[PDB]
Amino acid sequence: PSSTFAIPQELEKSVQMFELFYSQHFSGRKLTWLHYLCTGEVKMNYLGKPYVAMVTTYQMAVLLAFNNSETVSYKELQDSTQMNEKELTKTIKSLLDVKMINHDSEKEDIDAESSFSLNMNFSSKRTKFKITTSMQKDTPQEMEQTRSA
Amino acid sequence: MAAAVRQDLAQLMNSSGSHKDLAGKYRQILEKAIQLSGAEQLEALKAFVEAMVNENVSLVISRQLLTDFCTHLPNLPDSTAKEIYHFTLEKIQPRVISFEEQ
Amino acid sequence: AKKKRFEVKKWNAVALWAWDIVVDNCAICRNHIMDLCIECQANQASATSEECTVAWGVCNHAFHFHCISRWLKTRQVCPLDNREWE
Amino acid sequence: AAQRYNELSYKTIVHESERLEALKHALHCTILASAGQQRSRMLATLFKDERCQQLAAYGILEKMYLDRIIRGNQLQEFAAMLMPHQKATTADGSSILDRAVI
Ligand SMILES: [Zn+2]
Ligand SMILES: [Zn+2]
Ligand SMILES: [Zn+2]
Repeated sequence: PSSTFAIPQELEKSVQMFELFYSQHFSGRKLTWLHYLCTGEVKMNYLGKPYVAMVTTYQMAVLLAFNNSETVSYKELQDSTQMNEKELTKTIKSLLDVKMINHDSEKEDIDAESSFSLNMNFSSKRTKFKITTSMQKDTPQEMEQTRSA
Repeated sequence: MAAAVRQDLAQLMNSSGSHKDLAGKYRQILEKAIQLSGAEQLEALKAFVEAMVNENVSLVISRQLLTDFCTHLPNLPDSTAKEIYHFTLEKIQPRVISFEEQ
Repeated sequence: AKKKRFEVKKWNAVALWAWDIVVDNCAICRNHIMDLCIECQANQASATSEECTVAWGVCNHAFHFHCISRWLKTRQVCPLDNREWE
Repeated sequence: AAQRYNELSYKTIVHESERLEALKHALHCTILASAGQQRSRMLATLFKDERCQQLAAYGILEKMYLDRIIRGNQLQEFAAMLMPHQKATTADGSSILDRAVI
């Protein structure tokens, strides 16, 4: 089971709209839902040279927060999201350990505010090591966890 | 002209402020005006349904206030409720994935 | 300023499998829905991986012929797909 | 449908009006078609019911039981006892009832 995600319009148009045409593609080859392919590549001309890159999930919401206001408070926000918190223990461990993410405040039970900071980080701290970022844990760890299974 | 009530609720929508602004304004003003009678009742039903279409009005605010709207549902006559369910289906089927409960 | 501020990624957790079209095994007697049954041995039809002995057309309630028919003969309402038995 | 309605009329968990409702629809399924063999077995099982003697068309089931050629009189009797969708003459000449009477 995964959490409940809002899935915005671009996410909608990527997948759901696809579901429309998918009926056109396959009529009779039905759907088993898989969100995982939500794709994202950013070509941004913030600075003279369009850059194609990939980044994390939260600040996008922050960007949305910025368009509307400066902040999105966690109370209403939490009211809106309601993630299924099965995985949350592992998630919390990862978010706390990383500290690469520009966040408002990482508390144990509830993070009171999710109106995250600006682009604080670049690829690495050091060159020998102390290298590690994008957020790795979900990625190789799944089998690591799954071994029992 | 008949565009007066639509113009008033459109002026109450013309605020480019936060989601808290538009959401609080339409929660209070259309909890007032939905529970009225007549053309302002009908247009408040339509304008609350149309106010809960956004993604800036993020979805379980829309879902929760539409659960609240489905609890306010017996305050309404039947034909206005019919048109509510028509236009509300018309807003759901864009994001019916998000509003399967609705 | 604004060069990498966390917009759309590919992200994967575990979803599926095996799928959730059910689709079920002709349950009156339940040789596997790929498997050629006894009732399709004297018949020996080219049978689909979801067709043990299944014809859901107008006949619509078609399981293992004499076993679905034995569930048919003692009372003619054979209710799993709810029609007469093939 | 005859076995459906009859053995729903014999069960005792259901309301009594609903038992005799299933029973009278089993009598509808008696008269509307002509007798197949297990059908006729269920019709004679219906003939052993005092509640069917409480029904309006027990004389029709009686003439079914006594192997009687149905004349127009009791024909029109149970034709007064039908529902109008069960009175369907869908371009078959005489009705499904009446062709089965023949
Ligand atoms: Zn076999
Ligand atoms: Zn067979
Ligand atoms: Zn099969």
